[PDB]
Amino acid sequence: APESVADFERLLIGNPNSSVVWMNYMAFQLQLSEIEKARELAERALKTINFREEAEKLNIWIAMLNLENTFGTEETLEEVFSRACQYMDSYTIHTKLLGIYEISEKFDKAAELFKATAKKFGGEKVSIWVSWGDFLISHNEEQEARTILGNALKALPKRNHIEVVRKFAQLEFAKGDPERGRSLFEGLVADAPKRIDLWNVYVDQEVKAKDKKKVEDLFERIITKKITRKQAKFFFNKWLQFEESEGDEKTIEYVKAKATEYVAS
Amino acid sequence: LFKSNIFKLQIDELLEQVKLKQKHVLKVEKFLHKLYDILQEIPDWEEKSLAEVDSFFKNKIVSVPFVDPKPIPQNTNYKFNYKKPDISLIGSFALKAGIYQPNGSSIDTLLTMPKELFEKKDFLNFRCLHKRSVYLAYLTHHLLILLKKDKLDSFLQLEYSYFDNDPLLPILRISCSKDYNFYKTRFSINLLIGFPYKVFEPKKLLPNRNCIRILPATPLYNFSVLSSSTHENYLKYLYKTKKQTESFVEATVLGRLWLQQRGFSSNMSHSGSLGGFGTFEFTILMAALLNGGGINSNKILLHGFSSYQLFKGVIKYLATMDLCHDGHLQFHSNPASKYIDEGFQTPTLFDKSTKVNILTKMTVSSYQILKEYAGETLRMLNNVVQDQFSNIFLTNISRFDNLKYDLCYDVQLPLGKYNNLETSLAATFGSMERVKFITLENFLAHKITNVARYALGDRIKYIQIEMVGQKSDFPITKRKVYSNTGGNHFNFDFVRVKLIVNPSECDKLVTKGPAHSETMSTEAAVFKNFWGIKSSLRRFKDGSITHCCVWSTSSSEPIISSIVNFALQKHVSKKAQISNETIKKFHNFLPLPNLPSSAKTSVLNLSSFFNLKKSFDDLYKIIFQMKLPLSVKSILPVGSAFRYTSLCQPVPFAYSDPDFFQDVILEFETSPKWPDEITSLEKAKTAFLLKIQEELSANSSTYRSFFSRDESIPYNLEIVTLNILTPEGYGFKFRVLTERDEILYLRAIANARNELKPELEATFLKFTAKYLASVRHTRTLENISHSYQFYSPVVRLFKRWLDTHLLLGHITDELAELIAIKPFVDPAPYFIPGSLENGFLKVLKFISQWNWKDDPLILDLVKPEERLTLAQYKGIQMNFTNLRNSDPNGTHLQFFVASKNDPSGILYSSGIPLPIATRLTALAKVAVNLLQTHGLNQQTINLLFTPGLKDYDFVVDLRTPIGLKSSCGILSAPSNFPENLNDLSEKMDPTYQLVKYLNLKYKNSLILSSRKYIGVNGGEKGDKNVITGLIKPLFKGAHKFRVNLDCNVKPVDDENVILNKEAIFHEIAAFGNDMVINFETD
RNA sequence: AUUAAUAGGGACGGUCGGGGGCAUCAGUAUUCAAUUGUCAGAGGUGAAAUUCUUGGAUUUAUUGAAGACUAACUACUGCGAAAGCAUUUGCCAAGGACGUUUUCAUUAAUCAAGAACGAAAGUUAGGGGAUCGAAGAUGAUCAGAUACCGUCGUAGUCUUAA
Repeated sequence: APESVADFERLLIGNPNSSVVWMNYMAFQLQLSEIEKARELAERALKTINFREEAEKLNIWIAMLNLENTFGTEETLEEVFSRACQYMDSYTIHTKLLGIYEISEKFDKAAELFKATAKKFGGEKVSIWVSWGDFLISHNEEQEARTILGNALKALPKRNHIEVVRKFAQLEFAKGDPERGRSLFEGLVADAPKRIDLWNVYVDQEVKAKDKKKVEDLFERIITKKITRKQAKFFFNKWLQFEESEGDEKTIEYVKAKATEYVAS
Repeated sequence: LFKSNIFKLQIDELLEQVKLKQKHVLKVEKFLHKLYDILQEIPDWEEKSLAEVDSFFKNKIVSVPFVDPKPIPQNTNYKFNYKKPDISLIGSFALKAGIYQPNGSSIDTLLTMPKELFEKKDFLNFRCLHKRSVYLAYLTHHLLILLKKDKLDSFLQLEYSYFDNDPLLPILRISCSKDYNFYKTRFSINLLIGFPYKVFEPKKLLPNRNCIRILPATPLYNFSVLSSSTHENYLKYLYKTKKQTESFVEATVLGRLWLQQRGFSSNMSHSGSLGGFGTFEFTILMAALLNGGGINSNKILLHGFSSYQLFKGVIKYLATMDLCHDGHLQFHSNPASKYIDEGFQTPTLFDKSTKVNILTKMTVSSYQILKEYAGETLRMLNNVVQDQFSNIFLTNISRFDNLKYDLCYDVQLPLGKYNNLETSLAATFGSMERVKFITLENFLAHKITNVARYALGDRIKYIQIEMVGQKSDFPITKRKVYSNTGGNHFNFDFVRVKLIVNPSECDKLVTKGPAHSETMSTEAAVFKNFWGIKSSLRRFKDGSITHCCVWSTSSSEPIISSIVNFALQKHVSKKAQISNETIKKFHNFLPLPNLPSSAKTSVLNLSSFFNLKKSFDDLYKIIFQMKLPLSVKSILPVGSAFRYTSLCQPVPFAYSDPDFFQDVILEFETSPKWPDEITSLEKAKTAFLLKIQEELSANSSTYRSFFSRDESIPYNLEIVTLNILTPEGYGFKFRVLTERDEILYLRAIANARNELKPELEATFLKFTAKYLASVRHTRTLENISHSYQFYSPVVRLFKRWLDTHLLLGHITDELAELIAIKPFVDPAPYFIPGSLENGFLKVLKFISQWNWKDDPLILDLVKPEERLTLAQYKGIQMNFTNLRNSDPNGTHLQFFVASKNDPSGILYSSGIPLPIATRLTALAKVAVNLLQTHGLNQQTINLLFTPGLKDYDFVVDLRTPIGLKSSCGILSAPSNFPENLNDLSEKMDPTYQLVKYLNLKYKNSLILSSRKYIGVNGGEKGDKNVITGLIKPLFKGAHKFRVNLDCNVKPVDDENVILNKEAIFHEIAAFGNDMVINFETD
């Protein structure tokens, strides 16, 4: 491997757009207890790489920040932050910083990183709200994610309402309160019972919680909703799929009798 | 890239300094060919029991070096024999790591034992170790017959030894005394015997498993058992690790260079010393660093990296990755290294394939002591300004016990014989206590280190109990290391306790403990037993309750000086007496201040100095808000009492000390209406201080008032100093300052011609250091002493050691304080200064090798981790090389003492004569050389304050009318002033102004130096002094007819004039006729 | 060396713009929450209805949190390739007009093909849902990846009026 001062520098003449060499060089420079040659390396790879490569350029600011996460300073990681906020996007380095502070064991600044990015990218983007949702319920703060989710309904337009309120449900069904996640599915299906895009993602997740009492109840009532033939026969195919996995073939037997009689009209 | 390449040129040349030639290794390996041939004819005898072994060797020359416990026939069932062993190479010469050293080294020629001669039960009851102690004397019995037959024994000798200073494996040593002649190479051949690789069970020979069943965990006994098998496989790792790294041996050479500087090597440290991890473990750690090192086996050091990367990263891993109380290191020789984050209360470097601890040789006392130097040495690889290659290895750090440590005491261990230890020590020493620590040199070594651990605790930085007089050698015709030294039967003469103390807790009186409760808690059980009647119930300031002990404060010793005698009295030895007689008389050379609890004031007690700062603040409190025509904006003193630089501690009503009035520099509002004349400048500012005196005379009758002119400014005779003495007894010399002071000085330089420009520039430096740069140094004087208050205990006494030798009359106190503050900001390669004995001995060695021509002084006024940058400190280097153009030998510019505020170097050290500076270094050369040659004793300790005053054409002995030691505030007092304040100066030093006129008139022919502090430097009366004076070199030859020779000379002919000493002796005699007592004329 | 298209690039310096990207600070106006005084109405309408209301609707005032924009000044005002564009100030790069006995001498004009900027827009229920396929369920990947690798399949993709 490249393990010398002359080794990784020679590869820069052959590979100018490769920040992966400087990603191992900063691991090779600061391993010798002198990170000033590693802070020089992330500064050098910015002016050596091609400007058309955005995968290594944004990662270069993510490299000097993650090096700053354990081995940096207070205002040095922030002066590199507002330099990446001018040369690149703001919240995408902050959603990288929210994942970095999730690993950095600084929950207080990550609480500040969730709020300071909520002023910029809370009103227009529905993306980081679920990122605050998964981080809250993993720390067992279930009502805290539910508090700003109503703020996330007051954050963006009516198009992001069906997107974000669905995203809180599967985040809670994974690691939070799935009864209020299914109540979000009970809310999104009572908001629009003619839109099967919320009930099917519920029926995929209710049959991912493996409750045949919960899944087949939402399966039996969806066929009696405003659904066509393709949402009648293929939703029965999800019913025969769920009855196969459980262990009672009686419900697998009459599921073909419930769908074929409903088409007999 | 300049931190590596300038280090690599300092690494590649330094490895060439110790360059071992191929000629020395030639006859050393050819003598091994005479060793391998003669051992190849060493035959095997028959198998015999333990009883037959003592029958054959008691009448023979060879004797078995049996370790404790020796074998007994009532417990010996197996047999013993000698065999033809498989000899091999291991160590430095097998990895090509050897180099030229003057003291010499040992060549580890390993002899592997035969596997069939050891049973399956060889690991327990010391069975295989009974084979190794018998076969090593047997192989020495066969080789001495073979080496005598080859007639090489005339300069070759055989004796007993131990491998790595561990007594559990008896071994022989071969050397050369003054074809096979290796006496020119000075390499010794260590005939080491090791066992076969895992001939016993390595899983059963781990640290937690025991091999003395009669069990408790035997970590050290299994360390000598299991590592006897790893001599071949671990060496095979470093054989191939040398081929994968181009600078494995070069960085382990710098690792061998750095570890030898602080006393770390392959010598054992459990026996009461410092060591256990040296060149053997660092090259092993360089194999673990070049094969991973992360917490999940990630990389720590590179394979293709050079010596600049492998040397710094491993010691930083020795500093930042803990191995003693927080974690442990893993290794595998048979696959990466992955550091274990669980500790075992000692150093534990895990060999996962060999089941032995590679850091087992170092105890807890020697583990953390190397880490404080590791972070110190790794910080030197982090600095981007100073050169750090000489600071690592080329500066010996292990010379004196008073140098690298704060205090070392001689506690004699008259413990006697082993069976009489039931009445010698308070400890119960049996067979089970001697299971893992079987050697008696190790048993009290960690016990007294643990008994001192409850005694000092956080008051020090480490613990080092040193076994002075303990060797490792024995005769092969003798049993082991036996001696009748010190009245005892131990493997030492005595023991010495060494530690580097932290000054914020080293003299604490309230010995803190755990909290009290309803029942005696387990944490409170140990502290109550350790103190007993000394433990009592004492509450806190905020309301907390805990069991604590109050200690006794003294002006000659710290609080730990009693506890080192206390904790050694109870549980170490009832007859042992610990005493530190070096730092006891060292504190007696300082002035004893006349205040309450003066003998009860420790060296850290600085309450008397800050109490004088309260009165001056109360003095400035009446000054600052007062209404005058010109308002005040600056009220600050630049005196030596507020900067802790006064030789006398500030006592009230003290009129006789020269540092009584702390100097004051004050400033008014910005004013263009100040006059632009020098005589009119001090005529106006004294008028605003006249109304300020008129405001102090009107409604401030508690403070007194008097005026005096300060003649310390050359060519300025219009200045006036305001002397205000408060009601408590502290006086200040108040002088104003404006923007017209440096205006009149710089206009005096440019307007004057090329003739008189120099003296008005030096008198401008008299106005610079007293008015312009006065408060700038006074701000950083009190500031950076908060990191090391021992500088204030040393630099007040380092001038007191300088004032006793007639040096105060030519140098200022600021350049004397910055000399003793060089080992505070730059203490390399020693520890942090923490005592007056440590501070004075650091200044004694540093001022010895202080060559004033080649290297100047640039000390950073920065606290512990404000300093000048790399571009700024190089600008300070530009002041040296340009001034040395017309002053190359230090005759016109000797002491270049510079800092961040004054990089000119000549702030307080310009205008001084070079010949007194030559004796200032000579008194630093002879005083430090006397410490290492004749030892350090109180005959020599007070001798540094004893000047002989030789090389003198003039030596004047005098005695004053009133002895003024008690009047200066020195308790061998001051209570009130007189009714008229003019009579207060009648008890001052009369030789201060008598010698002030001496250098004034006769400067061109006489070199006048004298003492300014006659109260402490007078002895009993506090009024005695002596002045050493030498004639100039230019006025030592005949000087022709001129007018401006400025020499008190006589007629020698009709053409030449010479300074006749007859009128020259009487001229200083007719002035001081009342003080005329004695005068030496040569 | 035939001239330096009162063609053109390029260069200097004085200007200027609601130009755009980023940042700065300032401004009123709105919602929601904490909460006091008090209610027979409050909102809406041509008249009503509807809506919340001794659950204090409603008015005033205060604090917190969040989102939008620069009224009067302010206009046939300039600018931006067009689309578009208004607090104070900057950074970076772009631009109308300017003068050179500044530099080059046609480097210059229209653009198929082919590419870059970019004005509006995603709501109700009916059918179809063959294909695709977000939502999600998924086996691998990297240290880590809700992405790139493989699949089923919901809304939709096709159409019907508001």
